[PDB]
Amino acid sequence: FNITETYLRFLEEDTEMTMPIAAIEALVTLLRIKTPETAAEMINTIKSSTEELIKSIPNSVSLRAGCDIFMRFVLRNLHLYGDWENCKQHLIENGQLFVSRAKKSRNKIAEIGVDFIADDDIILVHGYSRAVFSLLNHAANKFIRFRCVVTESRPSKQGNQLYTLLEQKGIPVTLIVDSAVGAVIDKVDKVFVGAEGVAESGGIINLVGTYSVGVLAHNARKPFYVVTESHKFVRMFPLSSDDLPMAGPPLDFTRRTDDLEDALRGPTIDYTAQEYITALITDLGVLTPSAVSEELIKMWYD
Amino acid sequence: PGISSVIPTVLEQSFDNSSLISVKELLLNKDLIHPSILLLTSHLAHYKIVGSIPRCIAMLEVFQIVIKDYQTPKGTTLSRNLTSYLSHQIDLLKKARPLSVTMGNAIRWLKQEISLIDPSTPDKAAKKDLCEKIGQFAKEKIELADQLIIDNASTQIEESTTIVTYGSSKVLTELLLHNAISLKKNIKVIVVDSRPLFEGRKMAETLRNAGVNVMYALITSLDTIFNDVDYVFLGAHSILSNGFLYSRAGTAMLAMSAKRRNIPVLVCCESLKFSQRVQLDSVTFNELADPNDLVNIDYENPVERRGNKGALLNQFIKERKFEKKKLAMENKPKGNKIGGKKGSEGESKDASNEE
Amino acid sequence: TSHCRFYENKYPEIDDIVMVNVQQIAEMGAYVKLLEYDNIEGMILLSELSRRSIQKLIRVGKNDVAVVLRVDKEKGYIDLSKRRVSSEDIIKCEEKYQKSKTVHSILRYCAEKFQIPLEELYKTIAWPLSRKFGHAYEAFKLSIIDETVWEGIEPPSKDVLDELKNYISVKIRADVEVSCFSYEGIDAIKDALKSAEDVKVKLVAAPLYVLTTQALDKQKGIEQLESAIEKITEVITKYGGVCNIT
Repeated sequence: FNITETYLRFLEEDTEMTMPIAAIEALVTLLRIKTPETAAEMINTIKSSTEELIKSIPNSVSLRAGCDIFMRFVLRNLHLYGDWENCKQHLIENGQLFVSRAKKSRNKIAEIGVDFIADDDIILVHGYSRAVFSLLNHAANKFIRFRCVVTESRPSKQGNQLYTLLEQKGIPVTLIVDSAVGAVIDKVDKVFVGAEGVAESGGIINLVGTYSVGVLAHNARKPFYVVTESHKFVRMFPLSSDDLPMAGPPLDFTRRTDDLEDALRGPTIDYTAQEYITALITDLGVLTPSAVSEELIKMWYD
Repeated sequence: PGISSVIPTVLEQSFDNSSLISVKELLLNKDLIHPSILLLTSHLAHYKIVGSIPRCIAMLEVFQIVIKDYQTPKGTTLSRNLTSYLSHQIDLLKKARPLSVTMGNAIRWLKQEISLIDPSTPDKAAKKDLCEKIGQFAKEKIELADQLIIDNASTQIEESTTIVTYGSSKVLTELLLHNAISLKKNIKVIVVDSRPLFEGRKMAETLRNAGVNVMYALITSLDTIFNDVDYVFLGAHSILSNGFLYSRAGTAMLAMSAKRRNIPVLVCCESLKFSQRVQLDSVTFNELADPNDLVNIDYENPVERRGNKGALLNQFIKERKFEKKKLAMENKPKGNKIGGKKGSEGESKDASNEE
Repeated sequence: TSHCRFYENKYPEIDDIVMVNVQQIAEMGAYVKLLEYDNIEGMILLSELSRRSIQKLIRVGKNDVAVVLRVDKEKGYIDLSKRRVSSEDIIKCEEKYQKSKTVHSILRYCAEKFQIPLEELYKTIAWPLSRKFGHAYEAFKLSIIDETVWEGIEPPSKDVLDELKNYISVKIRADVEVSCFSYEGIDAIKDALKSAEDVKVKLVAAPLYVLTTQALDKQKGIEQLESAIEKITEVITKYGGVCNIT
């Protein structure tokens, strides 16, 4: 039946339901065919499927997080010691239900956790997340004075795309190169960031350049913020400054070429330390300091 | 009754709160004490090998031995003077060398056990089950935990490593040994030594006994050793309710150095070492010893040279004091390897309420 | 070599009880080997394992009691549970495991001696012993007491059987300082010899008698030695002499 095929489903559309939610839905669909009553025939197979997915991954992180969350949920489910049928039914229900939940979570975020930008606070946004964009758009519906500063993102010209999405709402914007980012911290009030995943230590797994930005923020004492939908907690520990389980090469020194072929292999994923975060905006309450770790502990009971 | 007063050397002006004095050579004591405790105390007082991890285990073993040897009196019940005996033992231990957090925990556990079984059961049936239970506990919360930690470390280590290490922490020795033997990677071990206890030297010896490529350095020589070198590992004693690293001597400086030179530090700890006691400096409560440790002029421990110094009491206004336990900064260590695989040091008491 | 099922059927049923020896735990549950219904691994879940510290008790090697939930009698998928198991079943399953182990031990020496496959031996044994009698160990015991179970099917090997019998039939050192001052002594000694063996008796010196007591399971040797001592004491009291036991 395949999960990979399901994933390759949405591409040109999307821009609505969270990825980690689509994956979960796919998993649920995979499950509800081959009888979820037996645990021997099913859980192992699910694990195998997840492994296969991991193997097949081009450049994605949150899938693993989603799958482990799903597993945890499943584990939680069969603690009621009632009957196999009803529980199974409930589990089945909880896939589409989970998807439904995401929208509600988003709504909650966009109505409650938008109070940071109010008195014409100039925002420095980097790292594309849907939640942040929703917050921005929903903030323009309340007619509140605000201003936007865009740092140029270069994986495959995503910055341009970002600037194209802000033009639909009709809001003044300017482009800044991530080299002159050190020069401009004066008029810009606060730094906001969209993350790919949140680490076990507390730190942020992100894109082409974030650590430097964090450092700059620290230097300037202008606070650093991360806004994400609360399902990006992976069992991963970046122990050193330049280490992550990455699909791409971690700083590969290419041999002496002549025709200018091997050059664009720069770090497309960067990590920042736990101390840099001032506020983390999530749907499961306004929590930051060591909240992710606590959540993880609660999940693993260890 | 024991022994009181008479302390060698100057008392100094600063850092006066904890015991630093005492019996080194035994003279007149109570005629009821089991000698194994005394022997242990004698060992601990003049020990150069132990470091946080094995001490508690040793204590547990001693307790087990005592239990095995224990015989209930015909008149009084199993717990009547036993508590008094325990108290006396504790007092002796304190006199010799102050109690650790692990030791405190062990004591608490013992107390709990005592409360659990009320005086009604016969002798040979109760202690048979007690000793087994204690053994099981030991197997569970210590050795297995250590194994788990080791395995976690195994997956965490990448390819091509150059590591700087410190301490006589048994876990670290186990780790390094494991790396050397069963992993067969490109591991390089650099050792740092300290003046109060020759822990670094011991570590080096252990490495040699396995057959590892070893660089040997000190606290002073650090500016040239980096000039390729990445990982830094330390041995922790206990983590407090604040989250600060309450450990042995030369760690904090090393950590700071590591922080300065790009690459962060990783520290290992057990899931029982956590404390409810609140402190944020070394001044609060510190392991202070006699200035006899800082007498030998380099090279080796047993040399005895008549060089320049060899007086403390006769010297007018002279304070020769050294500290053993230190409080390292919170933000500097990033990695903590505990019972729950991986986590940050800012968690502090997440396992304390969990029990 | 350890393989093949202990009972008649390959796969278990519903409600029937089993024993698992856990190698590694904590991911989904434990996909570990069984020591009751074949050495092929079955799976327990982390849902019906906690009844009332959970990651410390089991871990590696320690015996854990299990009960079969769901069986897929087609390809090979076995579901197991720990929470459904009561305190009464604990000893029972352990006992069963022990029995299985004993059976395995019994069918290993044979394999070694005649240099023949173990599976074939198992096949030839487990039909009038595991189906009609009950368990195999008990059947063996019955045979040893009075031969009736082995007579059902013709044995291809007799030497192996003989060896097994011999095995069924640890040396502990015992020294008795015999220092008699009696009128008739030799006869008494002979009598003693005739009762103590029915084990290994060796003579080095005239007053010293060396004997090594055979033990079945280590602790059983204390009961026999004492009996022997008692017999010795009985021996010389009537005649008029003394025997000292260290």
